[PDB]
Amino acid sequence: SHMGGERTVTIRRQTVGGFGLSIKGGAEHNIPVVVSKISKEQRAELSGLLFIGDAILQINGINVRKCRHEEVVQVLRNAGEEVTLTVSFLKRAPGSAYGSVKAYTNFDAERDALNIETAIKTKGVDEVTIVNILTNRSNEQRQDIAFAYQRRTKKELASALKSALSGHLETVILGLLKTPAQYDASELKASMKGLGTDEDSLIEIICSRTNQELQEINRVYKEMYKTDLEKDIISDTSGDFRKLMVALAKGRRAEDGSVIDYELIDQDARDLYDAGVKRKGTDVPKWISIMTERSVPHLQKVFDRYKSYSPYDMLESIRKEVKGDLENAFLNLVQCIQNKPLYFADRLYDSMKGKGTRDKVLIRIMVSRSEVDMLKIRSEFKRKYGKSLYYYIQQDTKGDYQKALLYLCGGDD
Amino acid sequence: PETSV
Ligand SMILES: [Ca+2]
Ligand SMILES: [Ca+2]
Ligand SMILES: [Ca+2]
Ligand SMILES: [Ca+2]
Repeated sequence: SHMGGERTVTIRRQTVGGFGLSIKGGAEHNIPVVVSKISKEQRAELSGLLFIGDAILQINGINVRKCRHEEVVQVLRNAGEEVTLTVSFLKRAPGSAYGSVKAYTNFDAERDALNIETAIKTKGVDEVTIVNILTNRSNEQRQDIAFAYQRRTKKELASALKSALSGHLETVILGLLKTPAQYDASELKASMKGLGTDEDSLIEIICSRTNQELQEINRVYKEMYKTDLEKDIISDTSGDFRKLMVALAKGRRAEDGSVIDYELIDQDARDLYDAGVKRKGTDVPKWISIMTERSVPHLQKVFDRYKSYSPYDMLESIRKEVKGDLENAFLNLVQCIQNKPLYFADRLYDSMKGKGTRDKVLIRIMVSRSEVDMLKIRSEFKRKYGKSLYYYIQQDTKGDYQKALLYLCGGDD
Repeated sequence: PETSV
């Protein structure tokens, strides 16, 4: 569920055939008319302007959104040699194949809102019903339940659930109610609000989020707090640690190119070697520029080619070269590039391995990754440590707070 | 269906 930004594109008609575009859809099927195929002649002309998936909403200023299929065809037929198209890219931004939380098929936001309202109204609060619902609904479904709750009760859902839930259970439920950008931005402000900084949390978010995720994060951070994320990062960091975080937080990393640039993979690997292990000291800006700007699939091969030049891998080299917040930052970044699910499985184990529980990290990883790569986090938590992530959550938490985390885990092993 | 131009 996602409609892109509108764009005006002018096309031309070929002598053999026509505009060179196949279309499908219409108001009969409750779907817009979308370009399905682009011919090789008009492929080079419309490179970057029109793509398969664009929904033609206006033709020469005529709104063809609520129109049928053959009605839109006849408009393109009876047009001149050129047509100006207003298009909007239809994508499928919600969803992931490796999330543990599955979409509830018999979903009804009005019924779930009423069942939660009666669960809040029950004396002592029926937290079990609230947990069994919100932990088995996708984030997009939770927003619908919040809108249905306020529609029926004239009261915000998150404010009523804060009055009904307490402890770590409240933190889990209230975290699931925020959108991914809302939740990531709220956790970022928490790492910087005050006179100190939770570098462990600031590093975890900035190093692991992708370009698309960081774009919406920077947007909602300015909307919720009236300050750009880059300013607060600058105010809370310093030195080369500030440089690495501000650069990573831009989300302007190169997209994975269609070619495997072998010459750049060897040159980048040798550059990292010459900038650290080979020389006295470290060329920190060279390490920053390479690991922040290149794509992840490129840097994965770079780090393997780096094992050809250095007797220590990138992680071991980072330990021997830099220290403190800069070292920890680079270590988290390389883990996210090499194997991001293993990065999270390692952080989950560290949050529970000792006395007590670092609940701040356990909750955030279970909330933010339940619909991204939790299935991959689980498969490697079991592989490395011998027992399931379910087993560790079972041993480290109790009560309804345990039940919610095990729901976000999604199963044993 | 699918029309082509
Ligand atoms: Ca109760
Ligand atoms: Ca501070
Ligand atoms: Ca050195
Ligand atoms: Ca523990």
